[PDB]
Amino acid sequence: HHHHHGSMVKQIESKTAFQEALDAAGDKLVVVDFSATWCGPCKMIKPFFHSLSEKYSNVIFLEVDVDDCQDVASECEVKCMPTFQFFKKGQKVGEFSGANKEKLEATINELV
Amino acid sequence: HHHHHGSMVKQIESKTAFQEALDAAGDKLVVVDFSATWCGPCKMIKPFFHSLSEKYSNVIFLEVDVDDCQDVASECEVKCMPTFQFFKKGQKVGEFSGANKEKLEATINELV
Amino acid sequence: ELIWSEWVKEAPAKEAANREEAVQRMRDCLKNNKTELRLKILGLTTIPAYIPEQITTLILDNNELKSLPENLQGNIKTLYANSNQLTSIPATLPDTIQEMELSINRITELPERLPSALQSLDLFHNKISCLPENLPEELRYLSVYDNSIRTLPAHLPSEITHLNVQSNSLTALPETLPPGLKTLEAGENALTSLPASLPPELQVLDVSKNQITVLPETLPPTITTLDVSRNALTNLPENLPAALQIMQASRNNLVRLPESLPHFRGEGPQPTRIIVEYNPFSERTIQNMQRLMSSVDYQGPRVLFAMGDFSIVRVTRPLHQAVQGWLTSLEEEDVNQWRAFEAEANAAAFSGFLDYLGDTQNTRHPDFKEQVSAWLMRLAEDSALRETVFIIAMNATISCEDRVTLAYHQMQEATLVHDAERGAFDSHLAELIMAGREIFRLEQIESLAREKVKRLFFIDEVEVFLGFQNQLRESLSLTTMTRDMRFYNVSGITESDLDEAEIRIKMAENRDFHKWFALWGPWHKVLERIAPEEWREMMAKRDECIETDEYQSRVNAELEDAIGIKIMEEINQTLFTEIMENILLKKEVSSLMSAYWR
Amino acid sequence: ELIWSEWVKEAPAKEAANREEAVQRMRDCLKNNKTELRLKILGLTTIPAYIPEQITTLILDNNELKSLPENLQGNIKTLYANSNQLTSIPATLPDTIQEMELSINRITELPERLPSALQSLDLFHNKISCLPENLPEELRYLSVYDNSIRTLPAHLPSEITHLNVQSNSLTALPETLPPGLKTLEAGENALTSLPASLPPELQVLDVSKNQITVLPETLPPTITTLDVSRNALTNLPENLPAALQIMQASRNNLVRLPESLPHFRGEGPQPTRIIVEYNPFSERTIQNMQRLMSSVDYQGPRVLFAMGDFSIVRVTRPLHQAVQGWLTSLEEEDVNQWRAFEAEANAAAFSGFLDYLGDTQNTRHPDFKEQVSAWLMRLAEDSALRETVFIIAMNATISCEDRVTLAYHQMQEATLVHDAERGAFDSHLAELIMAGREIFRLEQIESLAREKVKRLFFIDEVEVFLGFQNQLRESLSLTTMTRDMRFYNVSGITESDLDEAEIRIKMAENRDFHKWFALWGPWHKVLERIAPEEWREMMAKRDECIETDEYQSRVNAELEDLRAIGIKIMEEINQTLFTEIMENILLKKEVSSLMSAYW
Repeated sequence: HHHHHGSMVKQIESKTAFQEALDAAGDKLVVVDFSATWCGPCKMIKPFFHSLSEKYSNVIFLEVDVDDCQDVASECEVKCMPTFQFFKKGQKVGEFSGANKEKLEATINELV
Repeated sequence: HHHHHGSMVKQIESKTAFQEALDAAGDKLVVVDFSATWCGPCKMIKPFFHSLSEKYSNVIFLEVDVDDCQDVASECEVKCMPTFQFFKKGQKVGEFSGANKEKLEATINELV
Repeated sequence: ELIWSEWVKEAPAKEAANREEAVQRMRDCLKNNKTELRLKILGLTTIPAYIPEQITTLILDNNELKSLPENLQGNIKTLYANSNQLTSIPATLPDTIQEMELSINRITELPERLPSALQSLDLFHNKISCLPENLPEELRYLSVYDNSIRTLPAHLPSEITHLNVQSNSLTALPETLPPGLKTLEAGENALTSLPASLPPELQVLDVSKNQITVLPETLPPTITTLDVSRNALTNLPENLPAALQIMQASRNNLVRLPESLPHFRGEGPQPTRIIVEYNPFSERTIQNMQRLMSSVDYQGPRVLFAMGDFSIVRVTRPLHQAVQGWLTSLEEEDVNQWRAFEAEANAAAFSGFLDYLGDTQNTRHPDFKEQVSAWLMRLAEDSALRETVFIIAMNATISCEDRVTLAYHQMQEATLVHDAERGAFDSHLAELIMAGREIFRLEQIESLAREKVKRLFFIDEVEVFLGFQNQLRESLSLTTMTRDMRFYNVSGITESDLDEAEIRIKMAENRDFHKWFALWGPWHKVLERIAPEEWREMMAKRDECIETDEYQSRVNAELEDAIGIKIMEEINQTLFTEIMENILLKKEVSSLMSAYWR
Repeated sequence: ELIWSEWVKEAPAKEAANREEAVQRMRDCLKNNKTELRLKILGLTTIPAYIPEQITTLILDNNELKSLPENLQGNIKTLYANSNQLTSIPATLPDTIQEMELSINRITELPERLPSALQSLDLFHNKISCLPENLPEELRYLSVYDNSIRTLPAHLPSEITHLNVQSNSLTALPETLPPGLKTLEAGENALTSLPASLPPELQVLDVSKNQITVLPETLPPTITTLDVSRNALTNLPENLPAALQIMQASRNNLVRLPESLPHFRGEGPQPTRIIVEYNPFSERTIQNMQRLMSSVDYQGPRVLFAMGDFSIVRVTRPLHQAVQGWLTSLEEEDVNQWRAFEAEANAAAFSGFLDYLGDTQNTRHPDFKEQVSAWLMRLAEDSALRETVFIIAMNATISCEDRVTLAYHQMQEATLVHDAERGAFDSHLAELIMAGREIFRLEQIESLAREKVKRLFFIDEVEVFLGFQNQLRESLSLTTMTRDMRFYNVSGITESDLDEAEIRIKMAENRDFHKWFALWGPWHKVLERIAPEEWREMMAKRDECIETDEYQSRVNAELEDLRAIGIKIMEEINQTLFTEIMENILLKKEVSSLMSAYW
């Protein structure tokens, strides 16, 4: 009955709420995106990031805005953008930057 | 505590033992090398293939020589070599051929 | 002014009426002279409309909005909308809006109300029935992702350079789209074929992940990159774009490479790479192209069959397993018989024969597969012929592995050997000599096919042999012993070759068929069957010609200028030309050797 | 005799009856002419020393041979032997063996005088600890993967075109390697430096997963592919190989890449690409190099920071986090005060100042980080100085674009200002003059660093400043306001730079400093304390000489003949006032001799 087209990638705002999103996962892997609404090279990977979400439904897809979350980007040490980050449990695992659809999809498989 | 030298790669001699080996794996992954003696490109990725056996203690490493085991070579549709094939639960997952160290290691983590 | 606007537009007062959080950032955007409006995660239901003058860019992401605000009344050059429910686009749009964003909507159709201001407009993840017949001539970027479009209009904005479509269920293209377009993406569309004329400035073409038969021959040379991966392509185009840099044609059904990759000059400073993986290629193509790569003088493109280095392995399949390659539908009862035939001598030779024969492009055609299946069907029963078929498969592989087409011809000829010995010819010479001239013709075809290979790289010799045979079925009177078979191509045969093929074979049949027929061959089996005594007399005479008085007269003149076998093969040859011409006249059928054609 | 001595092999009679399976293939290859003896997976502990001369390829693999059979003879060109539990090889091997493979074995050491005609020797996954001095010169391929070798011998066959040592336990490499070497693989070793002398024909050099800090400037021009990934590389060579094609320099500690990447040279058909992922770069470096590659006028090498197209983001982290980057000491008490310091205005400006200051290479140095840490503790308690440095940091953001150096100087100068307001300088005018001389020299240095940074792509303006300050500590007598610090590099400062900077500043002090002192500065704050009377009558001497002087009408009538400038006239007489007042108090004490030429 409940079938919203609103994908499965998930928006975040409150920093504290963001931390609770990592405990809501538990053992299943998540993917964090840091994007801006003015970033050129990020526009080419933004729609695609979502496309992946529904495919790899096993993992959680979190989208973070740098401008609307100055505390988040500073805490996770964002510099290059678009920057993607993955988490299982807690602890870093891996991160990387740049506009690349291949590297993004391959990394999810490389981990899970 | 027991420990033995050498790689974890198991050399096969019979198709009956080849089929037996992949049944005694369970949930684990099985990567099979298809190399020979006279082949050049096989030698380029040969030492690196054994090094992945010592690193990845989760998956099973098998090497099947084409020349003396042509019954298995035609069974798994070998057409060029070195060819790496990956099996889990007695079923083929991914197929890859060519002397590329990067693709081999990346394909392993892709599955596990 | 604007104070009276929203304060009384907070009057709707829906639940979670925190629109005051918006006005707490609305004025602050005007206080600090900002042109950027950040409106996000409101827990929204409905939005104030009038607001505001002099704000270039406003962001509306993560909303639970229902539709656009009425009568916006504001100067805006950039509008971003995401992750909310929308009917469509209100016509009320100012001519100042240069770019828009709509990436998650429940939209359904085209408003086709032009700001004329727009240059960038994407429509990701929101179904639309079709596309506007005429969009503003200022549009430069158009993205249509994850939707369902049936047809594209005949005229899009003449200066669109970037067009992205990944919508499900789009099947074919307008032949003409605007020429200036240089980048196009069309994947996940389940397409069928491409237009013959593309934009003469197109440099990027992406048609991956959709099912295409054959790409058009004529393409704009401006194309530098081409992604045709995950298709059902059979033959890559002969004339590739001149400026081609990187081409990826993996996950397809390629058997052989286009012939016209001899020197393919690559304009590109970087070498031209053609990536073709997971395609059922023939051994001939892999062997030739890779060997062609080993040559330093090779200036053609880069064909990457596998990454990176590799070596071809020639593994011989078991007999019965190679049979199912020709027998698609069959019962285990057939398998148990073929596995039993594997025990006999010259077994593996025929097993490799079926593989090499079936490792081409045209010999995988269903109708030719039917003919071979029917031929294999008789063999299961026959037994007697298989032994002769297996022994000619062994003699053909010991000399050169390439000679697989000659063996196939000598296997069909083997059928007329047993029948001629099984007494299948009740003095029906006039009927068998016709099969007699055809085999002679097919022998000349093989002679033409052997010399045709020497100027080609990827085409197999069998592809050429069947090409001449099938095409010259009507011009060479190949009525019997040959079933017509439609092929996917001419197998690299020029029209001028056919003219040469007709004349040469016709003349060869008129000149030395009398000499040739006597020597061929199964007729001997018939000849032994019809006149054993005259056979023996000419055989005894042959035995009495071993002690020839002038036998030494030939030998002594050879040693000065083992050896006496050639002359021996010449003497008895003339003896078989005489026994023929004699017995053939007895049945009133010396008429038939005659002459034929012109 | 071969038939006898092979069925004789059944006379030792071990448990394995598969010994006869080998003699079966031994006879089959004689009649069928296989030209090769293929036998493995058998389980054979030993083999005869006699093989038929017809054979030329001998294969022993994946069955235990506890040791070698002494003196094999015949006509073997290639001998393969892997995955066996072997201990040693003999010195009596056929001198016709051209290729020999030994993988997954247990060889502890290599004997002497191996077959001369040997071109290829494979020794992967063994236990070789030492390598022989003189191996046969016909060797063209040597591989010792997974082999614990401490150090390689200085002499080598000099005809090897492919040497692989990628294994374990290498401290360094000899400076005398085979001149005919084109490929070297020394990955996964624990070396820290590369020899200045390398084969002049070398094309492929892989030194990944090591501990190299600096690549030698004398690198072979024939090198096309260089892999220095997974290292501790601080900088990159100014002189890259002439025929360089690709350089994999990821997973390193680069902060700024060399200034010697302009145009460079495309000696190769493929555009030279340098991959430098996962390195803590400076924002100035990433920006300027990206701005280079963005412009089509660029003709240099393509530097890859990401995969991957990107856009640099400017985000200011909270100040309580920005301060911990300078001081290593972690305590709950200290951090709490910095949050209270973050409450007041212009705190975000100073928070961004600290990050942009420590975003270079030379400012990450522990010796420089130590004094900054001390300077932060000075602001941690002195509430007055902490307030004025935030104002300075605030003005740094507005002033043009990138002036972090001058901002750092103003707040360091502001320390003397607050020392004068409280009155640390009383009758120590003789002592503050020397302090005034040093700060004056630093301003001259700052002006020199501005002129220098304009011709520098990635060298920060701070490093040029701190360079000139440290390199001229002895020459310009920077005893105070400067600590003896060691820097990783001179920051592009040449010999001619120091020789010129020295002379210019000295002459700038013999003529300008007298006036300079008067306009300065914190000294004034002493004048209103050490001589309040003269400071009041001076203020009453400027408004007295501005009411109706003759210089106004002389200029006002001169301006119209040419075409709020009265303030520009006001400052012209103020400087003359500060000069007169200074000389009066100077003669009051014995400090008047101090503002002599000095240099």
